[PDB]
This record gives sequence, C-alpha cells and structure tokens, in this order.
Amino acid sequence: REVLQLQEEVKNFITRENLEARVEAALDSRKNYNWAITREGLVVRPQR
Amino acid sequence: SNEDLPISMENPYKEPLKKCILCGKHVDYKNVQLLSQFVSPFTGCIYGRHITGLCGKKQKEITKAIKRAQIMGFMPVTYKDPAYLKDPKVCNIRYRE
Amino acid sequence: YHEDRIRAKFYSVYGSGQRAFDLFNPNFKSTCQRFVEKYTELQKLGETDEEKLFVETGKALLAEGVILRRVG
Amino acid sequence: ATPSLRGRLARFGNPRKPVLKPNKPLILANRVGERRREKGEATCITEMSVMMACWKQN
Amino acid sequence: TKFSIYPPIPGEESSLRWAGKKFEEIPIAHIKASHNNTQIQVVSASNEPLAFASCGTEGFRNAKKGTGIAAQTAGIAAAARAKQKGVIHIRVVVKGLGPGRLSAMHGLIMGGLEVISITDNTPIPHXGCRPRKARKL
Amino acid sequence: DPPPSTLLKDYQNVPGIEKVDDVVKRLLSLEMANKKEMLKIKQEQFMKKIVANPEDTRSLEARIIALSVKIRSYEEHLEKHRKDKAHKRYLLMSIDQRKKMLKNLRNTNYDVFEKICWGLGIEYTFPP
Amino acid sequence: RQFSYLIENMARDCGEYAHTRYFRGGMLTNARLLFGPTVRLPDLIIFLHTLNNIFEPHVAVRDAAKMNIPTVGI
Amino acid sequence: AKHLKFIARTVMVQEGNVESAYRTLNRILTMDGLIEDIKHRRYYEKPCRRRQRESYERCRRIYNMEMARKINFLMRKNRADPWQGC
Amino acid sequence: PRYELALILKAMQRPETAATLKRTIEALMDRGAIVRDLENLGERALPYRISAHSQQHNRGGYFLVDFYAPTAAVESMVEHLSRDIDVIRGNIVKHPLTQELKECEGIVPVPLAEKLYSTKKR
Amino acid sequence: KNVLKIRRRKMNHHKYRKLVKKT
RNA sequence: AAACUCCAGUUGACACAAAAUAGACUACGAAAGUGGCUUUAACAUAUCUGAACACACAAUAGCUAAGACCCAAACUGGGAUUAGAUACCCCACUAUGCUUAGCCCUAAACCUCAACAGUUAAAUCAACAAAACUGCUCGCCAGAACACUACGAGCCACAGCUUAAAACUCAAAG
Ligand code: FES
Ligand SMILES: [K+]
Ligand SMILES: [K+]
Ligand SMILES: [K+]
Ligand SMILES: [Mg+2]
Ligand SMILES: [Mg+2]
Ligand SMILES: [Mg+2]
Ligand SMILES: [Mg+2]
Ligand SMILES: [Mg+2]
Ligand SMILES: [Mg+2]
Ligand SMILES: [Mg+2]
Ligand SMILES: [Mg+2]
Ligand SMILES: [Mg+2]
Ligand SMILES: [Mg+2]
Ligand SMILES: [Mg+2]
Ligand SMILES: [Mg+2]
Ligand SMILES: [Mg+2]
Ligand SMILES: [Mg+2]
Ligand SMILES: [Mg+2]
Ligand SMILES: [Mg+2]
Ligand SMILES: [Mg+2]
Repeated sequence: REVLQLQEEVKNFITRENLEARVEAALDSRKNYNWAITREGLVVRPQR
Repeated sequence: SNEDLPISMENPYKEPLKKCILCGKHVDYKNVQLLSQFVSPFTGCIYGRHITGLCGKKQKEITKAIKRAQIMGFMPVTYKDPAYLKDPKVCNIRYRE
Repeated sequence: YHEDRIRAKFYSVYGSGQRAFDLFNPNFKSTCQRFVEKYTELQKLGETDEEKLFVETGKALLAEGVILRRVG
Repeated sequence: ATPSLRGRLARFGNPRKPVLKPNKPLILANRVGERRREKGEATCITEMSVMMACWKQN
Repeated sequence: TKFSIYPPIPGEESSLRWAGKKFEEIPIAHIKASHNNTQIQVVSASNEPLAFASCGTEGFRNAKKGTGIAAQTAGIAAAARAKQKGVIHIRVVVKGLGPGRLSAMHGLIMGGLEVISITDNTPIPHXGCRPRKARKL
Repeated sequence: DPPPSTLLKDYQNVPGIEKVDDVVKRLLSLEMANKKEMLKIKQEQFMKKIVANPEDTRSLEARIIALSVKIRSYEEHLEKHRKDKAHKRYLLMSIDQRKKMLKNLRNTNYDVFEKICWGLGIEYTFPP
Repeated sequence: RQFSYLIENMARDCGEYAHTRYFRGGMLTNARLLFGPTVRLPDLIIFLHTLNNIFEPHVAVRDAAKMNIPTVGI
Repeated sequence: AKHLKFIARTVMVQEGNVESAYRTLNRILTMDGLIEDIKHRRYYEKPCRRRQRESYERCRRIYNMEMARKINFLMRKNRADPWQGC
Repeated sequence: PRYELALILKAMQRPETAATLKRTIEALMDRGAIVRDLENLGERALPYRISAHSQQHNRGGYFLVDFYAPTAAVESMVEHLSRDIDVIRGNIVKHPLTQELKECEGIVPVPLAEKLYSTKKR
Repeated sequence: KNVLKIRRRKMNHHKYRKLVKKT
C-alpha cells in the first residue's frame, strides 16, 4: 500500500521541466501553519 | 452454593484517563501562534507544566519547538509577539492579581 | 457485582436520577435499581446484545411513566 | 499538585542517582513556623526631604 | 474602552494620545539604578539628549549616593532640566535593582513630569560572561 | 558495501516494485536511506551465505554474524572519529563478545564454526 | 465525645461503671496509690471505642492487659 | 539588542497611578523569576553550590505544598466544639 | 531521507524571488535531491533584526522546500546556502511528518511515594 | 561524623609536601 | 581609600567566550559526565560472576607545543583593616579556564551502601542513618599511631603516581 501511495505522490513532485511553473504557483499561493488551542482542546484555525 | 457473593471484575465505574489539551495534536515549530500561547507575554519565558497544564510529553515537545522556532527566525525571544496577545488563554497564571 | 456494569452505564447515559436516594429506608428502590431490575428481566427473555438490551430497558421504563432525561 | 518523591531520594530500590538530598526527613511536623515580625523601615523620608529642601532655600 | 496594560504597538493604529503625540514620540527617561549610584538621562523619541542627572552630580558622595533620597534628588534635578526643554510626558526605562530604582521615578514625578509607562530593561544574560566570585563575609 | 541502487530490505520483496517509476525506485533504494538500512542488507547477505536457516535469528551463528556487522560499522565510524572514546569502548566490547560466541560455537559445533570463520573472515585466536 | 453522655447513662442504668473522660496515667497500674490500698479494680472492661482522640489505641487497652483484666472491645 | 523596544517588560500607567504600575511590573518580574535570577547572578554561583541550592529549594517546595494541603484539609474542623462539656 | 528547508529569503520583488527560489531548488537537485513541494508562507516582519552578509534585514519571505536527499547532501547544501547572499537564514531539518506520534492514552496519576522512611518512633 | 581522622592525614600530607619541597 | 576621568549614559555596528526561562521534568551514559540550535555517524552481549597491574576509559588542577582575548582569576602590585594581616574587604593584571595535538591518571571519583537472583515471613531491629533479610560470586578488612611514609619495582610521570612495610611508643584509638 505504501509503494502504491508513493507512486501517486511522485506524479506531483517538482522536476526540472516544471520547476519554473511550480515556482510561480508557489509565489501566488499562501500556506498557513498557525492555529490556536482552547482550554477545551479544540483547534481554532485562523480566520483570514 | 450462593449466587450473591461478590464476583471479580475490573472497576466498571472507573473514569477515563485525563488528557492534556494538546493530546493527539501535532506540535510544529512553524506553528508560532500555538507556541506563543505557552510563553510569558512580558518576558517571553516558557511556562512550566504547572502553569501550562501540559503533560510531560507535550511539555517537552512545546519546549523543543519554541527553542527551534526562536533560533530559525520564526519566533521572538525576549517577548511574546503582540499579534498573538488576543488568542485564547490556556495557562493558569494571573499577573494583575 | 454483575449489575455494576449496568449501573455504570446507566449513570453515564442518564446521570443521577432526580429522585433523591433515601438510604434510611432499607427497601428503597432508585431509578437506577429499577433499570437494573428491568434489564435483568429482559435478560431472562434471552436478549444477548447489551446495547439492544439497554435500549429495550429504557423503552420499558418510559412506557411505565418514568422520567429518563438523558445528559444530552 | 505536589512534585513527585518517587525515585528522588537515594534508596536501595532506586537505581538512579538521587535527585534530592534533604538535610531533614521529608515528614510533616505537628507545628508551623511562628509569625515573623515585619522588618522596620524608615518612614516619612519623602516628607522630611521636602521640608529639609525648603530650609536650604529659605 | 477597557484599560490595556500592554503598550500600543508602533505599527498598528491606536487612539491613545498624550498632548497630541503618539506613544512612539514620547521622550524616554533612562534610569540606571546601580547599587552605589543612580543615573537618569532624558532623551527624545529620536535619541537626542535633553537632560542628565545622577546622585553624584547632586553633591552626594560615596555611600550617600546609594540611597533613596539621593536618587529622588537626582530625579527632581533631571525633571527640572527636562521640563525647561518642553518635556511633560515621559516613558520610563529603568535598568538595575539599586536602591534608587523607585525613588528616581518619584523624583521625576515630583519635578512635574508625567510617567505614562514603565519599562524594565535590566540586563539578564542567557547563559554570558562569568561574574566575579562570591564574597567571604 | 551493497550497491547504492539496492532496494531496501522491507521493499525488496513487495510485488511489482520492479516496474515502478525510476524516481520511486531510487526513493526506495539505499541511496536515500541512512547507514543502518545498508547494514540490514549486509546482515541478510551473510545470513544466506553462511547460515543453513536464514529465518532463524536466535541461533548462535546468526548472533555472531549480526555482531560482526555491528563491529564493522564501529570500525568505519572510528576511522572518521578517532577521539570518540564511547565508540572505541563499544568496538572493543563487541570484539570480546564475538570471541565468547566463537568459543562457545567451537566447543559445540565445529563444522558450523569453521563455516563462520571462513565466511566472515574471522581468525580464531586463543587467549594468552 | 459524641457518645460520652449516652455511655455514662447506660452504665448508671445497669448498675455498672463508666469512664468516658480523659484517662489519667496510672488509673489501673497505679490504682492503690491513686484510690487507696483496699481499692478493688474492675473485673471486666468493655471498650465501646478502642481508639483515643488521636486515632491511637486507648492506653487502658495496654494497662488492662498489664493488670490481667479481660477486655471486650468494638 | 536586536528585538523591538518597548514591548518587553513594559507596563502602562492607568490614570497616572505610577505606584500601582510599579507594583504590577515588580510582580510580573517576580512571578517569572527575573528578580530572583538577577540577584543570584551578581556573584558567580559555583555548580556544586547551585545544585545544593536547587535541592534545598525543591525539598522546601514539596514540604510547603504538603503542609498547605493539610492546613486546607483540616480547616473544615476549625468549627466550634459541638460536644462542649463531654 | 526526507528533509525540510526553512528558507527565509530577502525582501525582494517577485522576479528576483523567483530567480532565488529556482536557484536554490536547482542546487538541491544538483546534489541528488528529489524536490517534492514548494510552499510560500508569506512575507512577514522578522522576529528580530537579522544581520546577514553585511546587511541588516527587518523583513523576509518565508518559504519551505520538501525534498528527499541522501544524507551526504545535507552538509553540502548547508554550505551552498551560506554563500548565497539572497538568503537571510537557511536551515535543514528532518521533515516533521516522518516522525509518527505514539498513541497517548492520557495522564496516569502517580500516587504519593510511600515507605521513604522507616516506621520507627522518633 | 567529625573530621578528626581527616585532619591528622591533612597535617601529615601538608608537612610531607613541605619537606619534599625543602629537600 | 586607591583606581578611572582615552570616563559615564543613550543609539548603532559587533566573538575561537558562556549557554536565563522550560526544569515543580528525573531522562541519557560504564563511570567520569551530559540541559542553546541543526544535520551526519551512533549508544556491546539471548545465563550470571570475573583484574591496583592485562585491555580501554576516567571531573578539576597540572605539564609540552601552537593559537584565541569577553569575562573570571592562583600568583604579584596597590588601597584599606590589624598589635601584626604573607588573610578575610576594594582595585588592577598574569598563569589558568577555551581551541588543536600529545601527556599526566588523581578526587569527600561518596548515592562512603559491590555484581546477579530472590523475599517481606519472624526475634524486624545494639545506636544513628536510607527497614530487615536469603542464595551466589569476586574484591577487600582484622587495636591506635608510625603511614596517602621509608625501601624495592613499574610508569611519556623526575617536587609525581600506583603498590606498600618495619623499629621505637601507647592502653587506648574509634
Ligand atoms: S495527555 Fe496525551 S499527549 Fe498529553
Ligand atoms: K541557553
Ligand atoms: K580512591
Ligand atoms: K558523598
Ligand atoms: Mg546531614
Ligand atoms: Mg555536624
Ligand atoms: Mg602527624
Ligand atoms: Mg580618591
Ligand atoms: Mg532552571
Ligand atoms: Mg562481565
Ligand atoms: Mg587482584
Ligand atoms: Mg583527566
Ligand atoms: Mg588544560
Ligand atoms: Mg578582569
Ligand atoms: Mg589571561
Ligand atoms: Mg566554547
Ligand atoms: Mg561525583
Ligand atoms: Mg563486581
Ligand atoms: Mg593522594
Ligand atoms: Mg608515596
Ligand atoms: Mg621510591
């Protein structure tokens, strides 16, 4: 199962052919790793 | 013989084990908003487990993540980033009383 | 006792009954004890599923006029 | 919650090195310490200063 | 609005003003409270010296500098010179745990200055230079 | 040492791995793994060559092979780190534990003992 | 002390004796000096509570055994 | 030195009440351990002496936290004597 | 194995940032790395003023590069990043997702230690 | 325990090192 | 007091030094030791015991050679104190603490409690300390002082370390 999953992920890996296209896409996108925890143990994702 | 004699069981009324607020949640050094919740707003000092309320395993993870983020240019050291001062308070400490 | 498994489950689902325990009366039966009794009576019928048997027990009490307000 | 005492002292069962070295047995006494008098401090230093300052002026 | 003990962030927009000046423009009073002396320097928000006064410049000598009254006199002296240059509101930044840590601010207030905030900047090395050895007293 | 293209011990026997993409193959190869993964394949090769039953890992023979692989790793580490006293102790201790294993094997099974010495290139020396 | 009054009445009613108060040292092992040379000691001692007010055995339990007096105790 | 100034250990004065502000600031430094830390840093504390003090302060926390737990447990029994005269 | 490059870049315009990102990714590929993904965390004010290559930086663009490289490549890449003047701070860590969290049952209570001292009467 | 045994050994060793230095 | 005034405060630039908080955690390592961040290598043994010397290690101080300079600091100098002060207090500055390459091989190196296996029963048990014991094995000890000494031998040690007595003396030492 792990080899099968890996064979699917490699399709999206960055290569020299798509490097420039992937760099531009990254500049446009934004990824957020920030989130808060409440006293009840609930995740409060950021609202932005 | 007699059927009313006590039988051998595990405590059925036993309550489930308590869990820390971060139990089962990945702690990342990039998650500066979460890490800032466990540092002093005035001095940036990391809070002890008696204040944070975290388990021993999560207290270590938070400490190691704070130290890593602070030296990699993600988190300030001498104070808590003002942007995160309005996040939920999860630490048992009162500075004004 | 065998019925402690039932009592533990009942207290978790419904909580302490509204009727206050009168420990002075030796024959006092509480809402939980009534549940255990009905649960046992339905066990004699031949029900082998605790969850199904637990559901059937609550339904019989509701029909008898007992107030069973779940914690939810 | 009180800090743990399990494995903290040097005992035969304890394999690791002692964490604590209490000079008296960790056993609650039947008494508490007596109330300590507050340390005396000079009072009315500010009010003295303003009076003494004006004397210099006048 | 509820009073916020936290200082206004320079980047964000705040409504708090002192004589039409924002928190980032109020002059700063640097107090160095040492065990044997207290030094007070009032500087503008752009680091322009305005006034300086220490327990030594007020005529106190030797152990008489390390007293609350000596620091209070130094505070009043700095406040007098600072008020001549147009200073009213000051942001106090104290450094050290000397005897004149608090008395210096009392002198500044007694001299006609208004303290809007108190910042502690006592240097604490995070691990640093090894201090002198302990004394045998 | 095993070639860097060698597939990991865990993924070597999964069906259809010979036809996966080249990127997947090198991601599952020894090149993209730590030093310990290569040591496992080394142990496997020695077990198949010398031991009658490679599946049995509790035999006195498999333990000698596994220990010799560890001994070789310490020698490679100590070649780079000459003042590492912690690992110099581990190597000398490992060498003495293999001698004890070899002495017990020599006393019990000589025919098998001789095969261990030949395959692993170990010369049995008697103590002074 | 919750039952001191009850026990003192029960003893007086059955024509016997009760000691529900602070037990002074030597009541049994030093009786001839405390009461008199011809004093007669109890033949039976019934402990309705065998512990004193610091949750330790009532001293008379040991002293009754010293004086070879049988004891009944809850 | 590198961080932004006027954010750390800064307290705002409410209605010109400097006394209450200094008490608050001093309480923040004490609760975090900065006041006690600064005093111990005046002279070098040798490792053996630091370990001896930490052992002392840790044994004292355990005792004080256990005595306080017993005081709060027995405070219920500070009631008036119910069987006065028995 | 799988790594994560926490790359804080200098505050530049989009064309220069694209050139730097491509240059950094190409250096990883030159060392045998299989780059998996590129994430843009956005440009933010640095937590503290960082002085790099005789320049004082107060802002920077935070990026993440997920890649698989051989153990020997890590040291080489760290050297390359040090020489790049467009990189404020560059750090390579073992990818956090590779590390699996062990299932936690909860906090188990520890009872007060007993029999520390003999029961002799002192 | 007192340090009377250590004290005797302390003086012996001090006097010994002083003798060796002198001679 | 001496010292400093080529000083002090604010701001900016700025280590081959040392690693607040977390840590009320009690983990890692054979011990010595180990508490800033990252990465690589990596933490012997499927019965146990087994060495002053064999094999490999071993805080601090110290030695040899080449570097580094913030701070600390034996020695030394100055100031003060004192009957004196070769100290305690103040100031200044060295060796040294750091790095590299070799030595030296000591500690209250003590948690003064040996390794492995097992027990909580009875008289538990001189005292104190950290309750009392069983099996098995190696190491060590037989009054105090002489003596961490003399001599002999070994050692990169040469004012050293390890091993280690005797004579005279006492009726105690502990
Ligand atoms: S209790 Fe589950 S991780 Fe803390
Ligand atoms: K540190
Ligand atoms: K020794
Ligand atoms: K010791
Ligand atoms: Mg003691
Ligand atoms: Mg003593
Ligand atoms: Mg002598
Ligand atoms: Mg002078
Ligand atoms: Mg600490
Ligand atoms: Mg052995
Ligand atoms: Mg021997
Ligand atoms: Mg050494
Ligand atoms: Mg040296
Ligand atoms: Mg100096
Ligand atoms: Mg020097
Ligand atoms: Mg260093
Ligand atoms: Mg030690
Ligand atoms: Mg042994
Ligand atoms: Mg010696
Ligand atoms: Mg000798
Ligand atoms: Mg000789």
